[PDB]
Amino acid sequence: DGVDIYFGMPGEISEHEGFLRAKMDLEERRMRQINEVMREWAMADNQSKNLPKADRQALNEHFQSILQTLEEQVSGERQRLVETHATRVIALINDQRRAALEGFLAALQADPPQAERVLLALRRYLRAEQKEQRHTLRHYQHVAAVDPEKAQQMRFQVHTHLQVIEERVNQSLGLLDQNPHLAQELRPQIQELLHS
Amino acid sequence: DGVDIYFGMPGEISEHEGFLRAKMDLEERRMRQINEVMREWAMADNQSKNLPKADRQALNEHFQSILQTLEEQVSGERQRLVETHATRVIALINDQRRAALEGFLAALQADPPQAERVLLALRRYLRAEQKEQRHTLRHYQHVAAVDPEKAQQMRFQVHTHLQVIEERVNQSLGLLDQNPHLAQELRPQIQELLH
Repeated sequence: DGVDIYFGMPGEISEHEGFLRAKMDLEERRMRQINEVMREWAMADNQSKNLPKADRQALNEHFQSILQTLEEQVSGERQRLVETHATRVIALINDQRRAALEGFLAALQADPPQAERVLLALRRYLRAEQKEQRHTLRHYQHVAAVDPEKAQQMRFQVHTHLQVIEERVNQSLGLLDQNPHLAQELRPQIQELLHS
Repeated sequence: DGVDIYFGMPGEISEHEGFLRAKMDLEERRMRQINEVMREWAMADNQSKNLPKADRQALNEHFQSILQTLEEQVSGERQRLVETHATRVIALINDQRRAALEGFLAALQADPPQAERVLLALRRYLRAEQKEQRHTLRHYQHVAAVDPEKAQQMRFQVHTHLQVIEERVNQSLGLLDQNPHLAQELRPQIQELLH
């Protein structure tokens, strides 16, 4: 048990599919649990017809109470599943940006800087930043789609976050300006990258 | 254009994937819109560095107002998509159940009722009822996972509906009763089935 948890999911399974599969497993599990309670409650109603009012009310309370507990478990469970997935999603996006940055840095500090290697490492970096931009836009778009009130609250935060991403791209590109010749050479192509 | 709307979505495309495709399109469309506003807002901030405290506030209230509207549009749009999708899902489940019911009935009324055909039809019908049961369960399950206060108001309805389904299934199996010999030879299969 604790050992299976340690090994976690096999690398063959992506975070996304592993998340969906876990999500589906819980959906099916909760559906079963709910149906069992609903049936018990149905059987109880059939039997209870000829019992005192105070007893029928107590019986109703008993099942309503079991469902409420079940509702809270389904909700708490979904929330944990959601936070775990969102945490892993952002973590990987940060890791990819950082790894791409180290690569861009390496290509710029090569004994004799190769325009090709530098251009490719920069492309990778700029694509990592783009992914975070899209992640940021998509999250906000999502909240506005299902919860307008919360969307208005994060508005300024999104605007700022997007500027933070843009300044990083400018700061990272400034690393290329420390080499006028190289910069002038790749300018037209980089412009194409930043434009797309 | 009205023509394209008339033909609607290709039959080969299921309602589920069509829904997801439309939702994804809107997701990307709105993401681009929001980004454009965000860019304009950032640019205004830059060119508003040397302005009077009052003009900066106005400028902010401006883009925030543009976004409030955009949010409202994104919200109403999603609601429309969700509603359209949900109504179609329930209708298709009702239709398929009625179809399977007729299919089951027909196999039972065949000149020489053929066991095998009846079994498959009965299986299809039960599967159809189960799809509605699973749709009821899942809906309640979904509303609980993302809106607890509302799930509580659903309890009785769900309870009542699942009982309605179970009773229907029992009433339908009773159509077999009107065929003792048939119900006899088919007695075992229908039993292993019920589970």
